[PDB]
Amino acid sequence: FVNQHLCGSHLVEALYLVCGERGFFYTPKT
Amino acid sequence: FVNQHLCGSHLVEALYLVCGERGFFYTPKT
Amino acid sequence: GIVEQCCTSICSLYQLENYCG
Amino acid sequence: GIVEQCCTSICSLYQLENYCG
Ligand SMILES: [Cl-]
Ligand SMILES: [Cl-]
Ligand SMILES: [Zn+2]
Ligand SMILES: [Zn+2]
Repeated sequence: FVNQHLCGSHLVEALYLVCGERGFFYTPKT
Repeated sequence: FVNQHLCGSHLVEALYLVCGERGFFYTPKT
Repeated sequence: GIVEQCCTSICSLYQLENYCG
Repeated sequence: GIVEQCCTSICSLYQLENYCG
């Protein structure tokens, strides 16, 4: 739980850089 | 944009923590 | 949006909560 | 949805680009 909570921090961190202007909707409950 | 691009990175981190299970959505525009 | 609201000024934790859904 | 995918194993930036809005 904590590890994937730690891992989720870097994913949204990565999504911000990769997507750029596109943006994204982060949803953990799926 | 360099100021706001750096600022947006911490918003993405902030949104992930505050929203968490609910998730969030980042829309870079305007 | 969030950038204009919270990069031009300090947003409290509850102002950021609007963008959660 | 990505947590069960990209935290179980590493994802390249191309895979992460799919989750972009
Ligand atoms: Cl970590
Ligand atoms: Cl900074
Ligand atoms: Zn970490
Ligand atoms: Zn910084």
